[PDB]
This record gives sequence, C-alpha cells and structure tokens, in this order.
Amino acid sequence: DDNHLSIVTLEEAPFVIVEDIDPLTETCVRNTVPCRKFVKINNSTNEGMNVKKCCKGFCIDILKKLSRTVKFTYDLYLVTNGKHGKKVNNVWNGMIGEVVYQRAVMAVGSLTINEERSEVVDFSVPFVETGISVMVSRGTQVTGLSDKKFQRPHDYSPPFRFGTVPNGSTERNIRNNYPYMHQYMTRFNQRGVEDALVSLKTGKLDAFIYDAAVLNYKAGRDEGCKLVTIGSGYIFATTGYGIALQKGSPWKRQIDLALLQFVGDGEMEELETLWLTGIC
Amino acid sequence: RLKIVTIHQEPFVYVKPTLSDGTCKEEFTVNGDPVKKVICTGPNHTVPQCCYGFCIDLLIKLARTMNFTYEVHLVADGKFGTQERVNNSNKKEWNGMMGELLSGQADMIVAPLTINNERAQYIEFSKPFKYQGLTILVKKGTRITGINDPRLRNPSDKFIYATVKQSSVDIYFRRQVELSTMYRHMEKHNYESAAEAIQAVRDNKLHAFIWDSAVLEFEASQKCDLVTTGELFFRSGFGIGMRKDSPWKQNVSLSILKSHENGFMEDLDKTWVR
Ligand SMILES: Cc1ccnc2cc(C(=O)NC[C@@H](N)C(=O)O)sc12
Ligand SMILES: N[C@@H](CCC(=O)O)C(=O)O
Repeated sequence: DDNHLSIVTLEEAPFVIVEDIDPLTETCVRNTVPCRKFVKINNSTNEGMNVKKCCKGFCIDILKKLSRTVKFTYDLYLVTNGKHGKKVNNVWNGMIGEVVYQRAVMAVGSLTINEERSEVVDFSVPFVETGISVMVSRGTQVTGLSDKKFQRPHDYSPPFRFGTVPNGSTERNIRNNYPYMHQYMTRFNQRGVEDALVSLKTGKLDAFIYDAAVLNYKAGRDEGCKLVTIGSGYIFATTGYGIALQKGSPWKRQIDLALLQFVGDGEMEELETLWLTGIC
Repeated sequence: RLKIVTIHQEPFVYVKPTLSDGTCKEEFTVNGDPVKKVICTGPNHTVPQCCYGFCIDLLIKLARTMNFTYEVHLVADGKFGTQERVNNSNKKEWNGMMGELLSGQADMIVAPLTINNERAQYIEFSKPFKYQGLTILVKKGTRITGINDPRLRNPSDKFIYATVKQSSVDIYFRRQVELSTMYRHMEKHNYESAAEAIQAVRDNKLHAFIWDSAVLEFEASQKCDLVTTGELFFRSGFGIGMRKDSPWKQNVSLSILKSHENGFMEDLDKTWVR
C-alpha cells in the first residue's frame, strides 16, 4: 500500500503527549491516535514487544489534518534509538535517523529544522516558529546568548550556572558557535526539561537554554509566573519545527501545500489556542 | 549569471540614483561598516540605479556562499505578484515578481516576498529568511482596536483604509469570505506601492494602511507621527523565490539556515531593522 506510511514521533509535551491505552479495551480514547512503542524484554537483548500507546498534542493534530488532506493512512511509532536526532560517528540517530535509514517515511514532532539535518532529510515548510531561548527566574539580567556571562562565564565571580538538554539542535548550535560556552555548560547539562525547571526553581541553575517553543509553553504555564524567557520571549537562530521526509520524498510537495493552507485558513491558530496558550 | 528581480521596499531594498559617473555613493552604516551597493536597472525605459539594504546584503551572502554571479533589476510593473484572469477567459497569469520568475525574466526573487500556499503551487520558496505578519499603520492618536473596530467593520468614506495592489494582502482580502465588506472598501482605495501608501498616511489622505509588520514597524521606528496596531491575522515568512527547475534550490535553503544559525541573519536585523 503506497498510501500507507510509516511515521515516527517522540514525546515532548505539548507537541506530542503519550498516554497508556485503557487495558480493558486496548483502544485509544476519542481524539487520540494509536502509537506503538517498542519495549525491550531486558538490557541484554534485541527482543521486545510493541506496546500499544495513545498519542495526542499539537503535532498529532497536524498529522491528523495532513492524513485527511493529503489522503494517506499511517502507522505511528515512538522512536527508541535516541530522541530528536544527533549524528554520532557519522551515523544519525533519533527521529532523523529513522527517516535517513528508511524505517519512517516521515517524522512528526517537535523537530527543529537546521542546516546539518537538512543535508540528510528534506523538511517541510516550518509549521511552528522556534529557535533558541533562555529561561531564567524573574529578576535575572541577561541580555541574550552573547551576554558575556554566557560567552566568558569565568570573568564573573560567581560565574553563571547555565545548561541545556544535550544532544539536540540547541546543543549543536552552541557547540558550533561558542566553543568556550559549550565546554563550560556541559557540567550543568540537564537530563530533560522537567529536571531543568526543578533546577531553576531550587537555585541549582541560573539559566536554562533550550528550544524556544517549549520554553514559551513552560513559561506560559509556570505556577505563579516565576520562570520567564529573556526579552519578550526573544528567539536566537530563528527557525521552525518541520516534518522530516526522505530525500526526494514524493510526499513533500503536498505536505508543504497542506501546511501552508492550514496556516492560511486559520487552522493553525486554532491549534495554538488549543495546545499552546498559557495564563502567564 | 543569475537574473535577480527585486522591488523597492525599505528597509529591505533601498533604491537611489547613481552619481554622475554611474557609480554608487560610498556610504557607511552607523557602526562604520561600508554599505554594500549593487547596480540595479529599473523603470522610469530602464536606467541604472543603486540598490542596498537587508535583501541586497542577503543576495551578496548567497552569491558568495554558493559561487554565482548576478545582475539585479527592479520588477518592471512594480508589484509583488498575484494571479489574475486573462482576457475574460478561465486562464490565469501571474504579474509582478512572480510573473517575471515564471516567464524567465528573472531566475531568482530576492525581496520581502511572502511565502503562501497560492504562490507555492507555482514557485519554490526557500526556508524563511525572516518571520513576520501583518499590522496596520495609522497616525499617532488613531486608536484602532484590532480588525473588528467599527471603522473597519462598517466602512465609510470618513475613514479610508487600503493595501498595496497586486500583493498577497490584496488577494487575501479578495478571497476570504469574512473580509468581503473590507475588500469592497479597499478595492476603491488600494495603492500602487507601499511607499506611496505610507506617505498618504502621514499626509492624512489614507487613515490606515494594512501591510507587512517588518516594514511597518520599521516605518514607525523612524517616523514618530506613525504607529502600528500589533499582529493582525496569522504569522508569515519571507523567502527567496526560485523556479521549480532551479538547480540552486537546496543550497539556497541550506545557506539561509546556516545564516540563521551563525548569527548572520540576526546581524542583518541589527544593521537594517532595529
Ligand atoms: C494574510 C497575511 C498574513 C500574514 N502575513 C502576510 C503577508 C502578506 C503580504 O502579501 N505581504 C506583502 C508582500 N510581502 C508580498 O509578498 O506580496 S499577506 C499576509
Ligand atoms: N527540538 C530540538 C530539541 C530540543 C533542543 O535541543 O532545543 C531538536 O529537534 O533537536
């Protein structure tokens, strides 16, 4: 079936949210979509079972719209080899790797378009604006990424304590652009966004540098509006999330046109209202 | 050698006379950096003129990155590009820079060209070089409450609003059912160029001009008698335009992404926009 596509995603709320299937029915509740996750039997084995899960979120709603408009069906699965995508010893992992190695026709999720990825996969038009933002506690004076407190941290006593979540587009960018910053901040690497927010709130970190769209969402929902992004939610290295397709994919044209139609007809604003709004 | 088409549109593309020897005046930015200038031919019967600004800087970067030579000209009809019916048939054709690219009069559009579904059916856009939207430009003291303001919703000759003819703003108002009343009014008042509309707001001949925020926010930053009204509809992008047959299309987008990622695009903002 040339109309039936293998599609990979990755959990990252509110773009992709994963829930357990009701075990009684083994059917996902209305408005969610089935998504499988390969779960290993043990650490010494390739043996595993696909677990039926249920996916929802801003990017899953885009997928549903694409499926209806472009007229494909799909099997959705969650990546288990890495996360968004990193090149390790010249081999892509994560969602990018699934597409490169032809296990997925497309990747749908909070997947940042960048130059290096665009060399190995095609990306759709951007469907969410993003880039790099910096989250701090309200009061913290940081001008931007170029702030000397980041670029030349050890000129300050005490030096600023700041980190990212390694292995994605943000870390790639800092590594490429700001060598001293990069090697300094590895000591403050956070295992994920939640750990980072806890580090901010408990005074273990002064700043968290990460994907702008997720940070804006987190700031928007922060209990008491204590955590904010610098500037008015300023974005360094503006880009977007895009759908990754195989190089020379036959689906790219129609996916691009459909996304642009969704923006143009108000559908994308509805989705932002549903998934991305915050009180702060 | 690529034929580049552009359009007058400050601060993306300034257009100035040459000196008497047919060269461009050496000028420098605030920071003391030389303003890079290119000879661009355009109408008055084309004459050589001097072009600079954000988009000219971007063109120069692309040409140096990807190793091509070029010549720049200004779109002959002065328009961005919409698709219009021919000869009261069912056949349509593009005008403006869209039309020049499709016809082969240009190989690349390098301009504040809005990326949208309708154009993307016919041409290839790069990844965005800038993210923006629409806003409304009015005289300071005019207090427009958004789109639903009674002066927009229930139009009269007392409060004139308009956009640029044969832009994507024109066609958006022409095609959206909800904008049918606004369109009937604007149809009577649309301007040939942004620059003319902008002046008309300062001269109180136009009360509101609906246009790109990248442009209008820059105008309001330079002219304290003018203000904007914030985000009007959805967000949009500017992209490089190319034919589907272009061999350059991958490398153009890669160079745009590179320039975002290494701070070059932000530096163009600091130079031309902020
Ligand atoms: C409806 C809509 C929403 C957000 N941005 C935009 C830009 C538009 C536009 O046409 N800008 C003028 C010129 N850059 C061109 O390319 O024609 S329409 C629009
Ligand atoms: N969205 C990013 C992950 C988070 C980040 O590194 O900022 C990516 O696609 O790599």
